[PDB]
Amino acid sequence: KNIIIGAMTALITPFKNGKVDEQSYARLIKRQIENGIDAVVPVGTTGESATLTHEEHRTCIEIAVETCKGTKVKVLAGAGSDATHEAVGLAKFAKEHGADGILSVAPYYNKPTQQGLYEHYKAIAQSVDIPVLLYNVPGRTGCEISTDTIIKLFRDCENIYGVKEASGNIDKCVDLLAHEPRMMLISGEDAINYPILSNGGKGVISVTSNLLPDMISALTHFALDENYKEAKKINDELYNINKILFCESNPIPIKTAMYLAGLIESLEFRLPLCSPSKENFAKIEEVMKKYKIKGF
Amino acid sequence: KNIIIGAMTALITPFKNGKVDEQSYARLIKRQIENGIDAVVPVGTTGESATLTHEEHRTCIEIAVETCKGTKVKVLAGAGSDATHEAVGLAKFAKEHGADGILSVAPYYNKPTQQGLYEHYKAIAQSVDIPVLLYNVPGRTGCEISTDTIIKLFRDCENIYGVKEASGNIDKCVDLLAHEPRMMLISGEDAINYPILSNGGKGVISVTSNLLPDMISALTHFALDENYKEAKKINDELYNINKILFCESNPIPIKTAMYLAGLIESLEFRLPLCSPSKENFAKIEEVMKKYKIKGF
Ligand SMILES: NCCCC[C@@](N)(CC[C@](N)(CCCCN)C(=O)O)C(=O)O
Ligand SMILES: [Mg+2]
Ligand SMILES: [Mg+2]
Ligand SMILES: [Mg+2]
Ligand SMILES: [Mg+2]
Ligand SMILES: [Mg+2]
Repeated sequence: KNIIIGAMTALITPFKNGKVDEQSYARLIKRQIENGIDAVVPVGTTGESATLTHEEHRTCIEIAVETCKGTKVKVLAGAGSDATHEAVGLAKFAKEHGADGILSVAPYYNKPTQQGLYEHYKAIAQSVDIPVLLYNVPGRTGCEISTDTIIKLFRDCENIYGVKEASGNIDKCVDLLAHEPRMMLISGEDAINYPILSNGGKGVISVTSNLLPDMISALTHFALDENYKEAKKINDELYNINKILFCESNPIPIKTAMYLAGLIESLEFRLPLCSPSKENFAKIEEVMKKYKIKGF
Repeated sequence: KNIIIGAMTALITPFKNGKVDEQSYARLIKRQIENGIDAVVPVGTTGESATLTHEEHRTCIEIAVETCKGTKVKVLAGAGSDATHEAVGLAKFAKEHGADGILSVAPYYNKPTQQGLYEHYKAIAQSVDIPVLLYNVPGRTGCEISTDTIIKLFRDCENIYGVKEASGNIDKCVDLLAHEPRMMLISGEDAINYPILSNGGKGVISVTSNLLPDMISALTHFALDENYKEAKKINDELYNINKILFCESNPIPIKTAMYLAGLIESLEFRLPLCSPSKENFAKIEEVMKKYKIKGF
């Protein structure tokens, strides 16, 4: 299978006066490239995929593709939807506009059955010829792609090569790689990046790497090179920031931290997301002081 | 406050060859009217709001408004979204096209904070002058509108008049009505319609009433008159069908039952929803044989 693995960043989407700040978006991607990241994910959950229009979503994918061209950094485009026809349209767009692969979150809200999830992802994978990474995040979607469904999709659909797991369930990570060791398990939960990698996971799609791309990329590369002592050392050092970035729903804390570090111009969200509480604003700012934050 | 209460139906959306069957849709609404229902909810969760286009969503609202003219039956239009700008657009459409009020599900997937939920619903409520019913269903959205937030919205926004609770939490139902007895608590969980109504709830937005509108209507009107013996008897009789209609994710079982009763011509869903398993198809049919199902 063709694969996209390694240290990857779920890019925040900066806004200016209610619109996507496209110059800021490209500048932040260049900063990821300069700090060892292997791939970027435009317009995942961290990118406020829910509140972008379909046109803005496509613009962000195009910016990522253009900014990474000529570098060895890949674009794994966010393309998920709770409607299969919408996810297929996003998948086809990402393929036609030069993305290296797509990330596709399990349908939120409408709670498909396992049979429905299988048919959903099969429709997506058959619509393109680029790699497709499944994405399980039951705390947000209300459904879980079971281990059996993931493995069947991996074995039945050429392009489906692994899953981004954001479920806090290391038992399921063992289950997945014990029964299908050929798939690419990707960590979608920063605090447990190292445990997922040490069990044979092959990358991360990180929120924290927006702020600390050098540290997340180093953790991942230490682990892939089997230097577990050094990978665990960074995972341990990052625990405090990894947890504080979820003190309110992602991406409210990471955007707050990016603003506090001077990496984006304005702390702007699209409703229903909004600024953190004053208390959480202070906690994020306090935790950040312990870390060296790279500039541009 | 202007209110929409009583026995209400979360309408299924029938499809024919992948398009909304608009003739079937009107016929199903007329059947609800003739069987004692007080209001209909086009394109809620049960109506596959996630997989309709915005244009199809608007078409269904219009069919409902047209079909209810000249009757006592109100149209509480589904207008929720995980993006505030989309929810405001739907609210404004429902207002301008003659809906009596709107239902507005808590944002799914992006997990707004309580502050964000407050700002989301305040924007929606200020965009129209018709009644707004909040809708809480954490199992589907990944978030929940806390009691404090519901009550603050009820007290702060003239047209927010209550909440449809689908959370299986009768303690919260006591909490809501003990601290703000003026609000309209609406059951969004058929199995516990009678317990919610007997604690002072003022209506239901029902899945089961798609199939058994006369029974849900009678249960609700018995309860509203404090004829609790009769209301409980119907709630008890309905328990088996109420539970089997959730043996797979709603609306897969209710659409299956409507098809099994000849009330819709095709057992068609939009992916990622799909037909139930053969075993659940047979289980649904077996439970249906115990109930008296009205025709057209
Ligand atoms: N990634 C950019 C598009 C975002 C669109 C949407 N806000 C809504 C998607 C939708 N399927 C629209 C249905 C419209 C008719 N009700 C949904 O709200 O579920 C989402 O997927 O979260
Ligand atoms: Mg590299
Ligand atoms: Mg996605
Ligand atoms: Mg009227
Ligand atoms: Mg709604
Ligand atoms: Mg009667």
